[PDB]
Amino acid sequence: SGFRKMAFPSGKVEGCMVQVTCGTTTLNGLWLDDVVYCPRHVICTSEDMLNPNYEDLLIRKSNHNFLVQAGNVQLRVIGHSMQNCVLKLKVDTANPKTPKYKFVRIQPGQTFSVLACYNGSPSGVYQCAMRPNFTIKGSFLNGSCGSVGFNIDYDCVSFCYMHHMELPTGVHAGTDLEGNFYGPFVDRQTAQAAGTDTTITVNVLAWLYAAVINGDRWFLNRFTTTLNDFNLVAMKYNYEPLTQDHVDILGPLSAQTGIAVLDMCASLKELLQNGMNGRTILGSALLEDEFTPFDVVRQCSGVT
Amino acid sequence: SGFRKMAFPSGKVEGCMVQVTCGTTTLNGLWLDDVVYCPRHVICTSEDMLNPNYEDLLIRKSNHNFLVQAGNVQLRVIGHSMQNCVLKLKVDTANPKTPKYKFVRIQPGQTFSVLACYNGSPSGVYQCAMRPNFTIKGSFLNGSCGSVGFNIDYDCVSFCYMHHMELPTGVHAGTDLEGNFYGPFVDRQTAQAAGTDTTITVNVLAWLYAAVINGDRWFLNRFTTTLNDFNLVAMKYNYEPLTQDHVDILGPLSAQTGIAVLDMCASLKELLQNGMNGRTILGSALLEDEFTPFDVVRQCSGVT
Ligand SMILES: O=C(Nc1nncn1-c1ccccc1)[C@@H]1COc2ccc(Cl)cc21
Ligand SMILES: O=C(Nc1nncn1-c1ccccc1)[C@@H]1COc2ccc(Cl)cc21
Repeated sequence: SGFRKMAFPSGKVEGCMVQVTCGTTTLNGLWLDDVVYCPRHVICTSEDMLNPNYEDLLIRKSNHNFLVQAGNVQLRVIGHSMQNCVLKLKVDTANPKTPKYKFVRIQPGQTFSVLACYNGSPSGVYQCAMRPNFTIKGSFLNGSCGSVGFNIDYDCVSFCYMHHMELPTGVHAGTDLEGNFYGPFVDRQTAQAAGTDTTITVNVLAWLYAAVINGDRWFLNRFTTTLNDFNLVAMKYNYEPLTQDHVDILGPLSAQTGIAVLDMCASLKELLQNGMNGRTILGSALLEDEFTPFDVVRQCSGVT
Repeated sequence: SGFRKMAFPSGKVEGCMVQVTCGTTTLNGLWLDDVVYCPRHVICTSEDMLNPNYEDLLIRKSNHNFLVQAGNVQLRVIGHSMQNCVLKLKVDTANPKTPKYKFVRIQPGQTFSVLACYNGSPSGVYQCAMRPNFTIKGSFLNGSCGSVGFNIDYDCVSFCYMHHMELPTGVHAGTDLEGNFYGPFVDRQTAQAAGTDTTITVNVLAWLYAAVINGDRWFLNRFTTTLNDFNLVAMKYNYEPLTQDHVDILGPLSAQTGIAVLDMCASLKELLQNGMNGRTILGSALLEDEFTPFDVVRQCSGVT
């Protein structure tokens, strides 16, 4: 037992990280087959970022202006194209370490691992969730752009995120691997404010089930509630509305613990109204919302 | 910016994970060069665990009774020996993916990454700290034994921990890579209670410096304190005593932020006495103690 914020093993993604340099700007790229994917803002100078016209800036660039380095070896660029906010650099060598992969666009509330990189080299790995305001709360310094978010299904890596920027508020924004930003964010150095960061209710419930599976049961109460009554309390506390789909998703956790989803909702309702009273749940003094029901089942079963 | 509980990239350690089976027991092994390291309790039946005599149980085992599998290929065992609580299985093939490595024995308060494995396959990676009572608060299910804790210095992996067991209290115990347990624990299914789990004070301070570097400054106060006055408060709150060595270690963080260590100690003193008052620091409602000053500097500088 024990419950930890766990990331997927990162080896498969480490084998794909490369350094992309254009002019004086250096960031990370993801090398899959004979294509290197990187944020398009690699072609900008800090002076361009204020109001960049990427199509115009790109006309000034040729295959030889994009320097791609994997380890200490230089890859030859034989083509370049812009797809939304990402650049695809066709190289002459297929990545020999290319894992089985997919490009997916995740929904808010979904979690993923981030392999934070600098100059194409891995720095660390941590677990994130796509917030309901389409930002992530990462750990990203200057040069981390191009680091990716991913999930693993046995041996297939699903790439879901590519890091592009930090907003003035310190939160992070980026795209899926087709270059489309999550949320209303643009790759421009301009006033961009995030919307309300609500709590991912279904994930809090999944984490409450993980706590009961791990022996932390103090919060379990004698009450029950309805989806409508629960959602009235949830909206008041900036919690996402809970749907019958979320109740269904929690089904296996409800089955394993013998605690009906609506009973767990009433326990959570009392936690919101009464607070934690100086107590902890799985060593946390706040309600954790960055474990999906799938992450909870996965960790408590030992999927490899 | 942003501050996350970050583990080291795990690829280098994934390339070393193997499955070791003896009789009906299957656990994980670490394959470095032509040696596979695993917990010695692999030779026990659940019935033996109550009071095992490892030297006697080992006499009944031969090289061919230890089945080592790396991926889907079987390694040939040409020798076996017991070193403290670990078995070293000499195989006929050196691990081609052996990274540069060291075996280190860490001190309490030190952090490390865990690559949780099942049947020699990686399940996930998370960040731990060796508690001052020599336990770890991991996420380990049956079969996770043999999973290792490690740190990375550029390209050299320092293996510091091998998982062996869970105590009745749900906390975890294990050895360094020479088979010596951290703490007073024995690899036996017997009543083993951990001592006081105190907070790692120097790590809390390092995390308070990480918060100031990341903009969370609400807790900074107008006061200062002395090591003796601070330690009187710290002992009352089950915090580890702070030494001049810890003040020295925090030196670079103090230099970067312009906040003297003793001023940060007075801020922490007030947090202990007055509480958080419903507030958060780096999104946490409790004081985090599982980032060393080195982890803070590393994350805030982007070491790869
Ligand atoms: O945000 C950016 N990079 C970054 N990535 N993670 C954190 N930060 C960062 C670190 C420190 C301070 C500020 C930001 C770059 C710089 O300014 C822009 C403007 C637009 C874009 Cl698309 C990208 C960027
Ligand atoms: O603790 C053990 N394994 C394990 N590793 N992580 C968590 N657990 C675990 C999971 C569920 C329940 C209880 C334990 C084994 C089983 O019992 C013993 C007795 C002695 C030793 Cl040295 C090892 C073990």
